[PDB]
Amino acid sequence: NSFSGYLKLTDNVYIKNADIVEEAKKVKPTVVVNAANVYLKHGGGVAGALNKATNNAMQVESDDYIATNGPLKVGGSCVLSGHNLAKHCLHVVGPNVNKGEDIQLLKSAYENFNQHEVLLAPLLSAGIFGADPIHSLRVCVDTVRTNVYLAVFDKNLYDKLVSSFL
Ligand SMILES: O=C(O)C1=C(c2ccc3cccnc3c2)CCC1
Repeated sequence: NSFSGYLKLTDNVYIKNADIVEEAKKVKPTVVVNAANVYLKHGGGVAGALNKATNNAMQVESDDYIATNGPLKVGGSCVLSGHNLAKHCLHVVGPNVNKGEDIQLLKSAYENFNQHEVLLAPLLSAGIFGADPIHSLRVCVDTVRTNVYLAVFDKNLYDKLVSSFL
């Protein structure tokens, strides 16, 4: 199957009201982005959902990556297997502004997307990371230069983002 049902916001940013796990299972994209933390502990939010859909195979692989490589930096990324969801999973760490991490690092986090021509992704630093999701979409539009297909689960949030960008 291929991406379908997206609204084009800019030349390269698309958005859909969808569960990213279901999108990944339908499309099997080359790259799905995870909203990760520095130790790749996929406990909740989008990370918990993607790891559960791999039946914990992502967590076991992530623990081995950390033991061998050490933690990521805030604003950084690594490429690991996508298992049943994608060819690859790009684990990206946005700042957790509720813990005083600098919002400037949200631009650095989105810069990692430019290494891939096409990605399925969530908004970074939204949810438990504490950033305003509309601000995160603005940074995505201002920073990502490759084609990104954004999945937003919550309908109320999705409608607010589309109203702000149209
Ligand atoms: O897209 C959303 O509505 C947002 C979040 C979320 C959280 C958990 C999810 C689990 C499965 C699939 N999608 C998810 C999405 C947290 C911030 C905004």
